[PDB]
Amino acid sequence: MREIVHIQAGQCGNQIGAKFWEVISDEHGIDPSGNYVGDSDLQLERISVYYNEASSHKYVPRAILVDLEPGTMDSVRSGAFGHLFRPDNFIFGQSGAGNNWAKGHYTEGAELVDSVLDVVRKECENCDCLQGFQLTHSLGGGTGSGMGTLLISKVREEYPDRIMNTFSVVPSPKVSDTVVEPYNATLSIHQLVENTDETYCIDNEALYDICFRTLKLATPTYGDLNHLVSATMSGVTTSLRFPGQLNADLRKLAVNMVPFPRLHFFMPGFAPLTARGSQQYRALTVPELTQQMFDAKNMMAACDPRHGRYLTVATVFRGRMSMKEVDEQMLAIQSKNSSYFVEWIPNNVKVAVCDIPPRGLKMSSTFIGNSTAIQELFKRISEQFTAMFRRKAFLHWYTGEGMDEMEFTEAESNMNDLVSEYQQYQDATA
Amino acid sequence: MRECISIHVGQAGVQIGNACWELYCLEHGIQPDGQMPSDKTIGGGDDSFNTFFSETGAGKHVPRAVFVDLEPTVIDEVRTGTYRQLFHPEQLITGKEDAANNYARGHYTIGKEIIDLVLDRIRKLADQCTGLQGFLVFHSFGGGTGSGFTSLLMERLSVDYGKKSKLEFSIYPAPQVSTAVVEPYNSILTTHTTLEHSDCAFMVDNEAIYDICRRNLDIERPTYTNLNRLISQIVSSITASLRFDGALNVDLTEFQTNLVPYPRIHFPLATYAPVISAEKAYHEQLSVAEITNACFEPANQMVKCDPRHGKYMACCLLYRGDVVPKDVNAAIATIKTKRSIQFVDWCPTGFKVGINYQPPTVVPGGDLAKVQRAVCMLSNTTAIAEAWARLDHKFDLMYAKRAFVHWYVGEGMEEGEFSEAREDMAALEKDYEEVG
Ligand SMILES: COc1ccc(C[C@@H]2NC(=O)/C=C\C[C@@H]([C@H](C)[C@H]3O[C@@H]3c3ccccc3)OC(=O)[C@H](CC(C)C)OC(=O)C(C)(C)CNC2=O)cc1Cl
Ligand SMILES: Nc1nc2c(ncn2[C@@H]2O[C@H](COP(=O)(O)OP(=O)(O)OP(=O)(O)O)[C@@H](O)[C@H]2O)c(=O)[nH]1
Ligand SMILES: Nc1nc2c(ncn2[C@@H]2O[C@H](COP(=O)(O)OP(=O)(O)O)[C@@H](O)[C@H]2O)c(=O)[nH]1
Repeated sequence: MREIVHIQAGQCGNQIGAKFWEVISDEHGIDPSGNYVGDSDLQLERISVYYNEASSHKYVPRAILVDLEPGTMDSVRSGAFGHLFRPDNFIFGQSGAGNNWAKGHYTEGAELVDSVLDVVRKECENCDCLQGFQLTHSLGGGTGSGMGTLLISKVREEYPDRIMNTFSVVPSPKVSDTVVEPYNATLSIHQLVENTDETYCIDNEALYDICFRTLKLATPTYGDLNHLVSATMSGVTTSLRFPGQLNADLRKLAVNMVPFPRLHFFMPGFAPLTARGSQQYRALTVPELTQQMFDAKNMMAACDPRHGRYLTVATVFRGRMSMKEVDEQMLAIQSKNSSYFVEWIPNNVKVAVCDIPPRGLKMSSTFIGNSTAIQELFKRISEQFTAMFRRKAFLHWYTGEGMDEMEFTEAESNMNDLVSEYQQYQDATA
Repeated sequence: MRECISIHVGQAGVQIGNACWELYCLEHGIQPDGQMPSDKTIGGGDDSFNTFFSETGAGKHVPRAVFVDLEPTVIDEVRTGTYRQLFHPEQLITGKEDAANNYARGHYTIGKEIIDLVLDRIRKLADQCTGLQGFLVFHSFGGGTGSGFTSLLMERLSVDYGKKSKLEFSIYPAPQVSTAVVEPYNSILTTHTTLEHSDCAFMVDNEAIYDICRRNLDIERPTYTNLNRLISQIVSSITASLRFDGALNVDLTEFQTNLVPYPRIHFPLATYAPVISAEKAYHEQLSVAEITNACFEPANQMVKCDPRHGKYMACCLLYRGDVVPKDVNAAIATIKTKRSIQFVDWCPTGFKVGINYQPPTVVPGGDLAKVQRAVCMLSNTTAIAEAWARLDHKFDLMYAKRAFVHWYVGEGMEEGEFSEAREDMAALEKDYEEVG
């Protein structure tokens, strides 16, 4: 395919995406020194998707990391595989990016959008053709939500043709020090719905819930959850990274997946839930993967899909596997759950098969759905926002920073209309 | 790397500043001849004590503060007190005639002819600064100089510097040491014209300080050296956060963020616990759990109001010496006994703690003695409406029959100002009462 440009925002983005780069780089078998270790061509069939050659025809990841809190550069260059990146895009701010919008959205950051467009165009010059973008960020704080929406709009202006994809992390009361989050989340998704092509709801509420109620870890840190999300988003990327029969692409994924012109929020899931292990593992086999793919406590959104409907479905299986067996159980799952799925698009539950095992697990898969259950998450966020908003709170910060009340009101109008749209498409008929 | 400027207005303000600056000397080991052996005597600083002392090439550590008085009766005393050599050649402000308990005289007649000099002094001091956070002004609601001139100063500052914040320390004057009867008009007329240019203001009630000194200090005659010393100790304890070194609550901006939800609600209430009686050598020992247990008692707060009737916003804390955060967590668990505690539904809760690894400093030859641990809870309660209601009762009584009104009208004020300020304070107390 054509090349992909990766964009990384804020502390959360930098950490999550650095771990993701590590995960796939191990998967594609590339050394920290850029040395080559892979033992087959099937590893480098789609290495050009991300990695670019060096002067020594040494493959280098192509990504950009953005933030304003200048303490992140050393965090980048202190990870295990951190020094992997080109010493040209470690461009950051110098005076902090306190979690206030219109500071990174209007006040500043808008002064460095020239810098970020300069760097992204500079490294897409070496890109023979452009496929799309990978913005990783979270919905809280300026560097993060505000910069992410600003970047999305800017590149949408400059590149109206290609695709625009992003990963969303929604901060939650369960693990959050600050409290100015719901304002950030709603102000973000308002830009996000109307300005991107597809987005992944990598939630924290469901993440914490499952990690504490089954994985039962004492202190969910930026280490554990970083590992979880890096693994899952690697699993999502595999389908493009691998050659598959369901030989899907970003534009193809949009066309196949996108049901409405404003409902492009996915629910990345993973069947074999995995903590920080040492040995190979305790063994898992096919029917276990079948069951745990679509359980109630394995996704990344605190919702039970049996209370809703799927617009579409998608999966990407891993490891040496019986394709006929897989098709048999999938046919049964689409047979024994007739009401579970929408009647608007038959032949929606698509399936693919991959070969390279995950670097640590034998037989796994990667669930990338598109449900009508996401209304629960959006309703949650909007309700907490308006609870913080019915009486003013810190809102003087925003108003004195540049917004007005009308922008907040219209953001809520847009979100509640979106929830109405999801409700409507969730209660269709024949 | 972040400068700070303070300023003293009025007799109460200048006396408090006198009582505070020598405490500030003591804390860092600064002495009227001190040199703080770890410095180069040429700007040796940029630590958290640089925010006040802009030390010169003479190794002097001159401060950043000026004192205001409409008629020299206390500013002279600091000019010829103890730390005489500690101030510049006539950097201070001296007048010729006080506002004499008349808000109007300082707000329209006298100060409106002296203010420009004060602003020139403030600007000239600020020029030597590089990274000023904001101002910390000391005044009182009692007289007309420390009140009318303060409100006028607020207007002038907000005109010339609106971006920067400016924390406030105020006194809610009490009948006990009442040196007038026209205080309530000044108080309403100052709180009404303070909001639009205020950001966060602390009131310390001379009723409360008087009660504390008479009860738990074994003093029956609280001069302006006893209550003054106690308030200086409280102020030093509260500002120690920015003063000594880095922890919770570094900056005035951070004060606002973690304290004030709603710009019409920005009067935080400060509580204390260690009230060491006197030179009494031996009573018993002390525990950190004990002092944090005591910091909830209504008798031990800087302003009289019983908070078992209302809800808190953000109950910060500070500590001196003997770190033990597990004991602090136990303290939170204990105070969770929900007998007299509350929080507000909308926003979650945080008991942010910052530790100073220096034992609290004490007045050497004063009514106290050195201890090892200290703590001060700045609970932004909703109960702070008691003071406003109490003062509103008296203002309404006096305005019933238009008493004393001429002494304000005949000086450059209109009759409608009183009514509109009363209505505005009514709106303010409504804004407190509705939260819940
Ligand atoms: C009702 O009173 C309350 C008071 C406090 C609390 C919890 C209290 N609150 C907050 O400030 C949370 C969001 C308000 C934003 C506001 C809305 C954004 O514009 C900010 C801004 C940033 C920089 C410059 C100018 C403006 O501020 C902050 O995030 C700042 C970060 C900066 C100052 C380092 O502080 C923190 O992040 C803290 C203090 C470490 C996070 N923690 C808390 O325990 C709860 C209640 Cl209910
Ligand atoms: N220093 C100090 N002042 C106090 C105390 N209690 C009350 N005051 C106030 O001290 C004030 C005297 O200073 P101002 O208010 O400026 O008096 P003024 O008449 O405006 O002008 P000056 O007397 O020249 O200062 C009165 O308003 C009292 O309410 C206390 O314990 N210490
Ligand atoms: N660093 C980090 N933050 C996360 C993660 N998952 C959720 N978050 C939340 O994302 C928010 C961090 O926002 P951030 O990007 O730091 O805003 P910034 O201060 O403007 O950079 C916090 O609410 C975190 O709780 C994670 O894996 N890593």
